[PDB]
Amino acid sequence: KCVNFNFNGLTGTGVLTSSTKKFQPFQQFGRDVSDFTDSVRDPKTLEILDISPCSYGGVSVITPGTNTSKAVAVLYQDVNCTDVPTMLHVEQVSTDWRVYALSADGNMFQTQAGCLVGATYENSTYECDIPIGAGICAKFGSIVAYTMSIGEDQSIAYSNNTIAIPTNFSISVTTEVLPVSMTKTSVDCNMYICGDSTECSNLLLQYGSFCTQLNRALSGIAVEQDRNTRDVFAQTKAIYKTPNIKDFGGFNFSQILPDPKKPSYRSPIEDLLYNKVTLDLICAQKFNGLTVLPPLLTDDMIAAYTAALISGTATAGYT
Amino acid sequence: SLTTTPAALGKLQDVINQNAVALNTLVKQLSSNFGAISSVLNDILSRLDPPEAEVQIDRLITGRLQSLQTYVTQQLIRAAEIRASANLAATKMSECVLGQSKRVDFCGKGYHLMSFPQAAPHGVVFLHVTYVPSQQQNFTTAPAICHNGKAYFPREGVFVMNGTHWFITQRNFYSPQVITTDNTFESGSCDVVIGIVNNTVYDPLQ
Amino acid sequence: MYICGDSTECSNLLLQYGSFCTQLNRALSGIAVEQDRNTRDVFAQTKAIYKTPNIKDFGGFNFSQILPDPKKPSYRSPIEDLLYNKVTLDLICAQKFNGLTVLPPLLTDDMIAAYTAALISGTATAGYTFGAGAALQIPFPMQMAYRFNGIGVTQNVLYENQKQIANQFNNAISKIQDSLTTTPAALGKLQDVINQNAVALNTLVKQLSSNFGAISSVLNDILSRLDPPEAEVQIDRLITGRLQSLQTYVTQQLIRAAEIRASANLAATKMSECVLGQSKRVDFCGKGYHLMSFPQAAPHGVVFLHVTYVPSQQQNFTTAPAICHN
Amino acid sequence: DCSQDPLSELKCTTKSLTVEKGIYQTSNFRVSPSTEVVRFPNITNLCPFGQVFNASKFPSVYAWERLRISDCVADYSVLYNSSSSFSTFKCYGVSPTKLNDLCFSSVYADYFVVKGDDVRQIAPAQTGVIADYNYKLPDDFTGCVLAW
Ligand SMILES: *[C@@H]1O[C@H](CO)[C@@H](O[C@@H]2O[C@H](CO)[C@@H](O)[C@H](O)[C@H]2NC(C)=O)[C@H](O)[C@H]1NC(C)=O
Ligand SMILES: *[C@@H]1O[C@H](CO)[C@@H](O[C@@H]2O[C@H](CO)[C@@H](O)[C@H](O)[C@H]2NC(C)=O)[C@H](O)[C@H]1NC(C)=O
Ligand SMILES: *[C@@H]1O[C@H](CO)[C@@H](O[C@@H]2O[C@H](CO)[C@@H](O)[C@H](O)[C@H]2NC(C)=O)[C@H](O)[C@H]1NC(C)=O
Ligand SMILES: *[C@@H]1O[C@H](CO)[C@@H](O[C@@H]2O[C@H](CO)[C@@H](O)[C@H](O)[C@H]2NC(C)=O)[C@H](O)[C@H]1NC(C)=O
Ligand SMILES: *[C@@H]1O[C@H](CO)[C@@H](O[C@@H]2O[C@H](CO)[C@@H](O)[C@H](O)[C@H]2NC(C)=O)[C@H](O)[C@H]1NC(C)=O
Ligand SMILES: *[C@@H]1O[C@H](CO)[C@@H](O[C@@H]2O[C@H](CO)[C@@H](O)[C@H](O)[C@H]2NC(C)=O)[C@H](O)[C@H]1NC(C)=O
Ligand SMILES: *[C@@H]1O[C@H](CO)[C@@H](O)[C@H](O)[C@H]1NC(C)=O
Ligand SMILES: *[C@@H]1O[C@H](CO)[C@@H](O)[C@H](O)[C@H]1NC(C)=O
Ligand SMILES: *[C@@H]1O[C@H](CO)[C@@H](O)[C@H](O)[C@H]1NC(C)=O
Ligand SMILES: *[C@@H]1O[C@H](CO)[C@@H](O)[C@H](O)[C@H]1NC(C)=O
Ligand SMILES: *[C@@H]1O[C@H](CO)[C@@H](O)[C@H](O)[C@H]1NC(C)=O
Ligand SMILES: *[C@@H]1O[C@H](CO)[C@@H](O)[C@H](O)[C@H]1NC(C)=O
Ligand SMILES: *[C@@H]1O[C@H](CO)[C@@H](O)[C@H](O)[C@H]1NC(C)=O
Ligand SMILES: *[C@@H]1O[C@H](CO)[C@@H](O)[C@H](O)[C@H]1NC(C)=O
Repeated sequence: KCVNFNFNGLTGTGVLTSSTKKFQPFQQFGRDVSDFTDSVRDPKTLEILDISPCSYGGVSVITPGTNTSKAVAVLYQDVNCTDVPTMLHVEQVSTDWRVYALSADGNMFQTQAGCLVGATYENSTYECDIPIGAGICAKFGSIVAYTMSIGEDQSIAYSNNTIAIPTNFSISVTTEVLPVSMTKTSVDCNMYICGDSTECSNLLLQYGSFCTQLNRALSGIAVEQDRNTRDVFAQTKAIYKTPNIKDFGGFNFSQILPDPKKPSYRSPIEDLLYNKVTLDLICAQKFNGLTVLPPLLTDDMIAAYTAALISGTATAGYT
Repeated sequence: SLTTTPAALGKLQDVINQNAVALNTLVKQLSSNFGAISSVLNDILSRLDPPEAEVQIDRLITGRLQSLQTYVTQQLIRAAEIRASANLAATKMSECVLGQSKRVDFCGKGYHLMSFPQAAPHGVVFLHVTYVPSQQQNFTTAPAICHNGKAYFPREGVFVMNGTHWFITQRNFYSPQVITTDNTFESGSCDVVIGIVNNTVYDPLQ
Repeated sequence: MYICGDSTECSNLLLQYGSFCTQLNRALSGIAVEQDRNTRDVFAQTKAIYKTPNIKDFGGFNFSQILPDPKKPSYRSPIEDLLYNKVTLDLICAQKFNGLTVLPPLLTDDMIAAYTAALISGTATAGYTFGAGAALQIPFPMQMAYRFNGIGVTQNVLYENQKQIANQFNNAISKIQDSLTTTPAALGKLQDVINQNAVALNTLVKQLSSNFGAISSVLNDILSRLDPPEAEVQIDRLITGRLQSLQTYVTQQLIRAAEIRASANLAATKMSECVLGQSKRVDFCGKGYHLMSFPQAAPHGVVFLHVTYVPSQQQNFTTAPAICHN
Repeated sequence: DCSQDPLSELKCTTKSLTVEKGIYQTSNFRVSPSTEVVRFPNITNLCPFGQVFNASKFPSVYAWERLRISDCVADYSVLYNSSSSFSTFKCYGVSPTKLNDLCFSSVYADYFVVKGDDVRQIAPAQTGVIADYNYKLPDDFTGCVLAW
């Protein structure tokens, strides 16, 4: 049972069991490499006991989201489903927990990761949603566990006297997204640590350049972020005027080039991108010495670069 | 696709959210006592004289300094990850947009033709235009054709039979040509080529 | 569990350090997720899974050592089994008792093997495998002819010497198992990853035996002997040192994670350019002129077999920049 | 209530009454002890404090005596009735409030007579006639000093 204990003044909390270890004639307790006591000699009965942490190995709770249901499943890591009622402490403390710790028909499923309780098993394959273990995932549609699929099955028969050749084709366009830069921050290392305390300030000066080093590291990052942007967009120095013609032999560029007759300096697609990733604490940050610095290049300048790159491609080679 | 798929730009949203959290987390670490009687320096100074106040203050200074140090360290690690991404984006600008790539799955999923960049907050979006084959048919093939005891091989493409006659076509698009002495080259002694078949190679001078 | 263990007095004091404890958990969680992405981004190149053929002879070319044998208990190829048995290489109880555990990967070894088998099977039987929206069936000897043209060698060379080329291929593959069997260092890179992680965890556990300036490394002994006015001083020393030790562990895992992600990205690139296509880049997919590559599964990584064309027996001839006819 | 069900243990762990879709590792708010197991050696005799504290004669400081204490119960509450009040009772090794909860592997009692002004010298890191020439304690002293 999980319990508090005291042996000759040696206290702690844990589970006391029978040991198979041996002690020296005058040894009262044993400890492992972490100086954790795992064995004690009982002062009245000359018998060595074993001491275990009340809970150990890790437990995970699986949820579909509290805005969907209040159903959960519990994964007991690296245990069998026959030992759950023992690793738990069902008869000692658990109340509503008893329904998860105790087995029942269709209540427990044994996996490699551990024992999963509260979820059923589909006996089918699907794309992974919530990963649980190795090869096992689950979905809401209670909770359903299943083996994840790695793709559909295909079979190409081998032959040595035939060949397949396409008689038709299509043009497709795909989208790839890459991060280029971070938000540039700056910290006032005195305002953050001491604030208005002048006594603290005098004591903070006793830590040498530690404070200065922090400022230097952040400054270096801030500079790099402007280099990151420049090294991606500023590929050609020449800036090409966006043409009034968006029809280049039947090819329509009006969605990737900016429209000079509109209030906007960005293309239709770009405007859509901007409105999708846009997504007082600010006062608290400022008062405690935390601020944010603007980028060297404005959004209109970045747009100018992309417009030039496209305009100079639709009209010329060796760009 | 973008309008109906909010997750399409999730990579850029993650950058924004990670930075916002780091700053808010840092501010909230000023409410910690770190073992001191108070999180507030003025309350310590108000109640205690230096012989005791310094102990309480040192606890706050050490913990606040460690919290700032952990913030800066994680920004340096993140900065390295972003720089690596920026370098990749720059490479793609040069090889996908300002030229045509021969690298598989570098500028799209099919055969690369051209790309166009688009601006975005904290990053760049590339539109990759690719050629994709479809509607494949199977033909009987052969490694070579034997004309007059001499083996003939295609300069490019493959030999295929349409069910009645043999032609030379390209692999990426079916467009059968007549087999002539101009579309093939003569090399080998016929009996040394496995799977060789007999046919007529047309001589344009006749 | 790591910092305080069963000490409830410590727990109350650990709550005075704000989210510091939570931040450590968050950093490790982020790494754990990335590691599953690293694997997926390398092996899951094609969604379609191709059935492994019963025929391992593709025009004289023997694939039986790189494809799994469906008639055997094993789902891995001969070479893969060898790789697995070379990098395989209670402290565990001590780790668990002190709050340190290890989580399994999302993909099992059989699933990784399934991916590599599909990649090879779909290459031996078809082209345009990088797109695979319209996989194109082709005879293997003809695929080789194409690959030869790609290195500036007229395809008639392959057909006339098909028997010798197939024999050289088959012998070169057989030598792979002998090379690996007799060279334990061949997979040293994967062994290093395993050992570095094992050491970091054992080192962390052993830092709980440190006093850090306190009268004792054990919280229960401090609490047993001292009242709060003095006990708190001794406890604070232990909490600070244990927290610093956890912080140094997490920081070094983040640095190492960055290095592995970079390697995973390179492996994914090679899968696309060396295996699912033919490379024109010098010393990227082998040492000679690249023809084709095949992936093999391994613990914590991937092994590539690169097939290259190597020239030999050179002779010197008199040359000229041009000829004048009339 | 963090101890009621697996969802409360998750809500408490994440410090949020709203939890997003996914799998989370949780803290142990589930199992807690309700009793205590206390085990001490078979000792029925009280320590002979009267032998030293109520002695008919003490030694001089230059020639102090040592007595070993063993196989007894260190009950210090008996000194409330059977002993003169202590003007000094300073423990360096342990807190004086913990003495009744501890077991010791060895106990020694050193006793002598000094004048009032010299009582302050019976401690670690002291100077003076007694500290230097008569009776000295180590810097790493574990024990208690009593005087009346
Ligand atoms: C300490 O005292 C207890 C009594 O409370 C002893 O208990 C005895 O245990 C033995 C078994 O070894 C029994 O046969 C006796 O009948 C028990 N005695 C009584 C009065 O019940 C215990 O053995 C003693 N331990 C030591 C080391 O002396
Ligand atoms: C390739 O296939 C596409 C169909 O996917 C063909 O496009 C169609 O062509 C007909 C004219 O015969 C039009 O009436 C249809 O509206 C077109 N469909 C689409 C979606 O545009 C295309 O012409 C074929 N190309 C070749 C060379 O055969
Ligand atoms: C290029 O594409 C745009 C749409 O993106 C075309 O503009 C549309 O034209 C139709 C027909 O006149 C109108 O009904 C739509 O309202 C227009 N949409 C917008 C946003 O203006 C444009 O005509 C195309 N250009 C060419 C040369 O084909
Ligand atoms: C296979 O190729 C032959 C030769 O080109 C095709 O036969 C010709 O078909 C056209 C009609 O499209 C006739 O006008 C010619 O006179 C035919 N020539 C001969 C020699 O027959 C044949 O139709 C092709 N079959 C297929 C399925 O492509
Ligand atoms: C394609 O493979 C077939 C067998 O599937 C080959 O035909 C066999 O060739 C061998 C060797 O000459 C003969 O012993 C068999 O009797 C043939 N079988 C049949 C059904 O014909 C065929 O020659 C191969 N073709 C190419 C181009 O490699
Ligand atoms: C492909 O290579 C394997 C060896 O890796 C060949 O299998 C061997 O064949 C010889 C001759 O019958 C036997 O003595 C060996 O014991 C076999 N080894 C194993 C492991 O089975 C196989 O025959 C080759 N296949 C082809 C078509 O050449
Ligand atoms: C959660 O459910 C409430 C209804 O109780 C709804 O108004 C809200 O928009 C939902 N939020 C999310 C993220 O689904
Ligand atoms: C679970 O039971 C199996 C026997 O079926 C045993 O081999 C394995 O070690 C057990 N695992 C645990 C964590 O007890
Ligand atoms: C799935 O169902 C089959 C019976 O069709 C059974 O043999 C198999 O063990 C089940 N899978 C699991 C994980 O129990
Ligand atoms: C082409 O494939 C079909 C099956 O879809 C098969 O019936 C036909 O015989 C094949 N053509 C040749 C020349 O083998
Ligand atoms: C045609 O080729 C076959 C081999 O496929 C050969 O046996 C036959 O003799 C050849 N016919 C002539 C006229 O050369
Ligand atoms: C080729 O090299 C040899 C030396 O190995 C030399 O003697 C010979 O003259 C060279 N051939 C020519 C054409 O120079
Ligand atoms: C203890 O000492 C007092 C004198 O202070 C004396 O009167 C008393 O008798 C002594 N107790 C015993 C048991 O001798
Ligand atoms: C209190 O002290 C007297 C001696 O003056 C003694 O006889 C008596 O027993 C003591 N009381 C208790 C409870 O021991």
